[PDB]
Amino acid sequence: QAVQPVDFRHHHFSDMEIFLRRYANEYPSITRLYSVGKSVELRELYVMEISDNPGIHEAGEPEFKYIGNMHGNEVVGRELLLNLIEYLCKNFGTDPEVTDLVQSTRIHIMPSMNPDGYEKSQEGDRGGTVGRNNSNNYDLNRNFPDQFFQVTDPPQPETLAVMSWLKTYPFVLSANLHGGSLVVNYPFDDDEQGIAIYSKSPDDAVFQQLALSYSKENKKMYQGSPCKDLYPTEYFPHGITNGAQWYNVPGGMQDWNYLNTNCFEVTIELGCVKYPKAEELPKYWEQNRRSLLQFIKQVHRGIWGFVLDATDGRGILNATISVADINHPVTTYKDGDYWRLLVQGTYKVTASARGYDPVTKTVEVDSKGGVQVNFTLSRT
Amino acid sequence: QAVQPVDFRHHHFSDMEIFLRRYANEYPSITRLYSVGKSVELRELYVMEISDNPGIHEAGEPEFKYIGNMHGNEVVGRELLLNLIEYLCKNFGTDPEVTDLVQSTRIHIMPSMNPDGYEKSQEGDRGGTVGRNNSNNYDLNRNFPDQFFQVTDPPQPETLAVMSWLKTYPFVLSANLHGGSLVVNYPFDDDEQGIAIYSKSPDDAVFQQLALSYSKENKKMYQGSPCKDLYPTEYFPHGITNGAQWYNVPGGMQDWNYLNTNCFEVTIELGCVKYPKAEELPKYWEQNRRSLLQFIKQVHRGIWGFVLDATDGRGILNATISVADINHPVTTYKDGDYWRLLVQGTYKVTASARGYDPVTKTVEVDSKGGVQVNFTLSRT
Amino acid sequence: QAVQPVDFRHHHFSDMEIFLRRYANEYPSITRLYSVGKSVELRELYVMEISDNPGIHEAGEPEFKYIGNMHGNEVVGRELLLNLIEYLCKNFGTDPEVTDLVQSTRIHIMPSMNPDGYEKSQEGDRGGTVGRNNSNNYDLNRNFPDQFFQVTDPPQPETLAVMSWLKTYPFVLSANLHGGSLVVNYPFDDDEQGIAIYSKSPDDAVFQQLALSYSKENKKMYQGSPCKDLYPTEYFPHGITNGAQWYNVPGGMQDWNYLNTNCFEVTIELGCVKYPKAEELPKYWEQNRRSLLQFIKQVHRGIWGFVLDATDGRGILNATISVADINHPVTTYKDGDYWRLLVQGTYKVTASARGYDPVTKTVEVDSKGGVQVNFTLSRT
Ligand SMILES: *[C@@H]1O[C@H](CO)[C@@H](O[C@@H]2O[C@H](CO)[C@@H](O[C@@H]3O[C@H](CO)[C@@H](O)[C@H](O)[C@@H]3O)[C@H](O)[C@H]2NC(C)=O)[C@H](O)[C@H]1NC(C)=O
Ligand SMILES: *[C@@H]1O[C@H](CO)[C@@H](O[C@@H]2O[C@H](CO)[C@@H](O[C@@H]3O[C@H](CO)[C@@H](O)[C@H](O)[C@@H]3O)[C@H](O)[C@H]2NC(C)=O)[C@H](O)[C@H]1NC(C)=O
Ligand SMILES: *[C@@H]1O[C@H](CO)[C@@H](O[C@@H]2O[C@H](CO)[C@@H](O[C@@H]3O[C@H](CO)[C@@H](O)[C@H](O)[C@@H]3O)[C@H](O)[C@H]2NC(C)=O)[C@H](O)[C@H]1NC(C)=O
Ligand SMILES: *[C@H]1O[C@H](CO)[C@@H](O[C@@H]2O[C@H](CO)[C@@H](O[C@H]3O[C@H](CO)[C@@H](O)[C@H](O)[C@@H]3O)[C@H](O)[C@H]2NC(C)=O)[C@H](O)[C@H]1NC(C)=O
Ligand SMILES: *[C@H]1O[C@H](CO)[C@@H](O[C@@H]2O[C@H](CO)[C@@H](O[C@H]3O[C@H](CO)[C@@H](O)[C@H](O)[C@@H]3O)[C@H](O)[C@H]2NC(C)=O)[C@H](O)[C@H]1NC(C)=O
Ligand SMILES: *[C@H]1O[C@H](CO)[C@@H](O[C@@H]2O[C@H](CO)[C@@H](O[C@H]3O[C@H](CO)[C@@H](O)[C@H](O)[C@@H]3O)[C@H](O)[C@H]2NC(C)=O)[C@H](O)[C@H]1NC(C)=O
Ligand SMILES: *[C@@H]1O[C@H](CO)[C@@H](O[C@@H]2O[C@H](CO)[C@@H](O)[C@H](O)[C@H]2NC(C)=O)[C@H](O)[C@H]1NC(C)=O
Ligand SMILES: *[C@@H]1O[C@H](CO)[C@@H](O[C@@H]2O[C@H](CO)[C@@H](O)[C@H](O)[C@H]2NC(C)=O)[C@H](O)[C@H]1NC(C)=O
Ligand SMILES: *[C@@H]1O[C@H](CO)[C@@H](O[C@@H]2O[C@H](CO)[C@@H](O)[C@H](O)[C@H]2NC(C)=O)[C@H](O)[C@H]1NC(C)=O
Ligand SMILES: [Zn+2]
Ligand SMILES: [Zn+2]
Ligand SMILES: [Zn+2]
Repeated sequence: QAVQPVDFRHHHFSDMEIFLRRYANEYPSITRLYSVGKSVELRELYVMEISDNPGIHEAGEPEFKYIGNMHGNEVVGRELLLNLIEYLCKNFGTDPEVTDLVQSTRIHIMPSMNPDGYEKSQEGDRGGTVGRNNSNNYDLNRNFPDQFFQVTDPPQPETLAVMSWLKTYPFVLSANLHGGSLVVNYPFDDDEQGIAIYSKSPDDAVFQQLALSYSKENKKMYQGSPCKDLYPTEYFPHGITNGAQWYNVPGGMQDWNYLNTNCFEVTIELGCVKYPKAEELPKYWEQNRRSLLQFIKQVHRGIWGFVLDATDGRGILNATISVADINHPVTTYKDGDYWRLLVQGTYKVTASARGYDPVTKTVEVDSKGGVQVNFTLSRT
Repeated sequence: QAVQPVDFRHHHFSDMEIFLRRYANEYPSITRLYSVGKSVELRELYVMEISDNPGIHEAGEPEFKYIGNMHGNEVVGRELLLNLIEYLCKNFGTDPEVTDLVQSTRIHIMPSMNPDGYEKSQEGDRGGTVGRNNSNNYDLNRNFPDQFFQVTDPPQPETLAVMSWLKTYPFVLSANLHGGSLVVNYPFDDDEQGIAIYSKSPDDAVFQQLALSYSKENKKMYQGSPCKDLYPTEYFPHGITNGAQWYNVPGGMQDWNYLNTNCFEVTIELGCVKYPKAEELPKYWEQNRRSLLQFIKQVHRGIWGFVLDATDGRGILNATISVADINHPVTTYKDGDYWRLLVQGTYKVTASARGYDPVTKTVEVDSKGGVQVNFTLSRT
Repeated sequence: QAVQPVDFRHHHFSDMEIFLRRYANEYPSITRLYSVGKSVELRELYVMEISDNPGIHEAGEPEFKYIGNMHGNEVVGRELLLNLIEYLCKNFGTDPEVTDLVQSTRIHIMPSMNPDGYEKSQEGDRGGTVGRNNSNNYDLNRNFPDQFFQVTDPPQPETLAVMSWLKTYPFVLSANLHGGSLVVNYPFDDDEQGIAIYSKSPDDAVFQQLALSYSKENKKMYQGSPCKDLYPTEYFPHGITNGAQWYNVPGGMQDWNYLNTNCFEVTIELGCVKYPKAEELPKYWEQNRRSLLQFIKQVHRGIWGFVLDATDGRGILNATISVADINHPVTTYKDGDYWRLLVQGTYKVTASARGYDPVTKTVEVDSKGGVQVNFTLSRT
């Protein structure tokens, strides 16, 4: 019933700009196209906001983001996100699922974090590196401040642009896309020793759930074998892998998110062939569409609510939501709204807050959707 | 009574940008300035929307567009459209005619489709070609997919940008401007044989009416003699000419419009001197002002209405409006609104529609304005 | 109580763009970021509008503007204005003063009028000139049409961009920032003889008041000695100086404002060290914060009101407000609103107007705020 995309082709900057603007103009009521800075070579770092209320963060509405093409020659991501912009804009109103999604979530899509790199890439490139780095030749996914290793590559404009952006909005869930393998990689990406060993995050459980939500839907990925004849040593049970255990990555964007914002991000490898021929494109969409969809929905699971100031009766800003035995607290936005991803199980959440008295409620998250929980705090 | 323009000078990109932004800022309630892509040399392809409801297509409100400077060295167009942006913004509210126009129509003006070309042009150039082509040196008016000849020049960014744009909005009437002659040229621009012979379009009659509406108002053009001492072989009865009969043009933007959208476009040659000296500029405006005005009004003539779904009671999207013996159907927008240009005479319109049962009403279009006609269709 | 800035560092274009966009996005309800053109090297000439009604000029709401970094290597301004954008956005709502300001005034901030120049500058530069001029090497502050000397340097894009901008909005008060000295310089900047002599403007009194409002608050400036060991010949009583008397400046932007718009502009020299090391930055903010604040408030002092057409009962556009014995009339905006800066004293204002009969009321401006005065004019 829902309308599938049709524009299945590699989109160079010029056309991606065109494509993007066409949708920004054709559905002005659902979209908001903006830039977040400029690549070294001055190419806009475009993002397509898709909400039934473009431009504004409404209270209790979770903010989600997808990022693709961080590595210039890893193209599948870029195209899939365009396919998505289309699919979403086209089915909004007509299709129940899409309409529901665009209404309940504020989706932000950036098809290419490294557009300069893309332009220097070669179609057909399977495992190469030409165009991977940015214009100054640094790995944008080694360019972020790492928690263990101390990054040395100078901060690149695409990096800075994006860091700022991650601070600008209350991003809850996110996924940045790649190519070179088929698996959804989760935190941590590295370890104190800098070796390929499992490096567990406080939120290990949730992450496994998140990664699986996507991999479960991409059939060949779920199988665990990315490409038996190329990289025959790779085997990922159910298509997900802790980053560090696969191989140590210091300076990545994935862990930065987690460690410096409330956002929880996963790295998705869409296939061993980095830059496949344009003909394969539609197949990549058919294989990831349900995945991309199912993944976004996860932004709703867990717990959410507001931290209301008992005397005003209104939201407190930057209150802290702490959970049972998970050492990764979460903060609240301007309307005191908060979102905390968790797995089915019973927890003990505590709303902390400067100048207020902490409250602790026992909450019960189950298999399905998210539970709403409000914390009213008195002063001192 | 109405206020005439004053900024009579050649505007290079920098200043055209400035000029444009000044009006976008001074009259934010009537204007919306946007880009549609970037020239090869990264210059924005600006468009100025002028509606009393900038940014939105309201149902039953016809969408109109003027495009100029496709050929870099053909400057008169560029300037006239700027003069127009001014004239419109300045008289809105004060002047009855302008106010009426901006309210009833959603006008889109693009002063330069080929800004790179412009910059390489020489003032005073009368028949030359320096700056005509785009930055990669292709004739943007030979760059479109032709119905007879099969175009070979690679698609240029300015072309692609514009094609996309023609798809983005429900353009009803349009006119792209030129220099090198004095006549309004209409479809078709070429023929199966690729020779200078009359090549009739299904809408030949309407086109002649449209072309005349403009030429009738430009005195010297209406006379039929563009410039007796330069190109003395040219004689256009009443200042209009079928394109192909004047000379075969394959790949033009004019015919593309017609054949791929609902938009009906005419090519207007504003004078034999492509790049006249800035001093002549005001005279060109005085001679075309009434023309530019009268032409836009044509967007209202003929027939228009909605294709309402009988069970919902609301507009059907992409229904087809077919006319008596004219083989060039028209589609409806998102609110099921449609606009069909026709000449005074009696027709038999049929609203076709997938999943619905066709209706056929006999309509009567007369000398003056347009007739409103709604088609309510039942399902199956 | 109010929140101070934290981002204390030199911001190159890339980061300034990022910084700016972050605030445009984080506080969309209070801000509106736009460009006014592009530097020679195509860098946007950004401006941050900060009003509780971004994008619209509401009637009777005074329009204010701050401009910095006209001279590439004079950096303090650029940074302070960024600090300000922050400070304002961050305290709006929380802080009473800021909230009041953003509500009553439409503030426009341009951190860098000469971004190309900036990029070619050297941190630590104290009195040098590298990066002062624009990309084509002209002094943007000698590039404006002068009232005495006749400017020869070709008009630069940054100049043109800004001139247009000064025409686009009803700017009432303004201040462009500099480095190389510590004093607030006021009109006129030059004289018929082109020498360093006092060149008095019709509004001399008001200007002295305006300049002092700022200098009084910057302690070391108020002292009158900019930097005793560098430029030991400089002594400015109370930190303000008539421009021309300090030294003849023909072609400046400061006097242009006055002479071609209603805007009254002052030139502020923030310190002898043009490009100090990033470490000093916070100190510069601590020393100018109250100044920048107090200065903006001056936009409210004097007299203001509307020129209502007696028969319509609505505002007349471009009426003239003439004062007692001050030869510098003022015009009204679209809602017939006007703002006239004056000093405590008694005046005799006359509302002139084409097609109407002049009225003259005796008004009394005092020490504190501004007085509202409306002029209803009959026709003829
Ligand atoms: C893409 O950019 C990345 C940087 O973000 C480049 O990776 C860097 O490559 C250099 C060159 O080998 C590495 O430095 C070398 O390290 C060895 C081992 O310690 C040392 O012996 C050498 O003297 C030199 O310092 C650097 O570690 C590495 N950085 C990262 C984060 O991997 C990469 O080369 C670029 N890719 C291409 C194709 O140019
Ligand atoms: C501006 O760009 C247009 C292309 O859009 C250029 O026109 C093209 O010019 C070439 C050169 O003559 C033509 O190709 C030649 O055709 C002849 C005749 O068949 C053939 O014998 C030659 O071997 C060659 O292929 C081409 O047909 C023509 N295309 C069009 C659409 O007219 C034009 O040259 C450019 N103008 C300038 C001043 O550079
Ligand atoms: C920055 O740009 C300004 C122009 O806006 C440059 O100032 C100009 O410098 C030239 C060179 O000396 C001056 O012209 C000379 O004037 C003398 C004296 O009359 C004459 O004898 C020479 O033949 C020559 O014409 C010009 O007056 C001056 N303009 C202004 C407004 O000061 C300046 O040089 C540039 N700065 C740097 C570091 O390049
Ligand atoms: C916990 O705190 C939340 C913060 O307000 C609160 O949200 C508020 O919920 C109420 C009731 O659902 C909404 O009521 C508004 O809309 C209804 C109509 O739908 C009107 O009848 C009301 O007068 C009112 O306008 C609020 O819109 C919503 N937010 C605010 C700011 O009021 C949660 O509902 C609270 N409860 C729980 C269990 O979490
Ligand atoms: C054919 O179908 C058109 C599609 O609706 C229809 O347009 C609608 O016309 C009605 C009546 O003119 C308008 O009525 C609205 O505004 C009036 C006040 O001006 C109110 O009293 C009504 O309650 C209503 O809100 C509609 O705005 C207009 N469009 C829609 C969506 O209703 C044509 O009028 C129809 N008739 C013909 C002869 O073509
Ligand atoms: C001189 O002329 C000014 C131009 O109108 C005038 O401004 C108008 O002032 C009135 C009264 O303060 C305002 O009244 C509006 O708002 C109140 C509620 O706050 C309503 O009760 C009224 O019905 C009305 O909607 C106007 O908003 C304001 N502007 C306009 C266009 O009406 C000055 O007040 C006049 N008087 C003086 C002494 O200058
Ligand atoms: C939000 O909350 C934090 C703490 O709840 C506020 O104070 C510090 O913020 C930093 C942010 O990096 C934390 O690392 C510290 O733990 C917090 N406490 C102290 C003593 O510094 C912070 O000011 C608030 N704002 C932001 C943006 O975090
Ligand atoms: C709108 O209508 C057309 C036909 O009414 C829909 O289907 C085809 O659209 C193409 C468009 O190029 C036409 O050439 C065909 O004649 C139509 N029929 C068939 C069997 O293909 C079309 O899907 C609708 N949407 C658009 C954008 O045209
Ligand atoms: C606004 O008012 C002026 C005069 O009140 C109008 O007419 C002339 O405007 C110029 C503007 O440069 C003044 O120098 C003249 O003194 C005015 N009078 C004459 C006889 O020219 C002007 O048209 C109006 N509009 C603007 C933009 O100024
Ligand atoms: Zn990768
Ligand atoms: Zn032409
Ligand atoms: Zn200076």
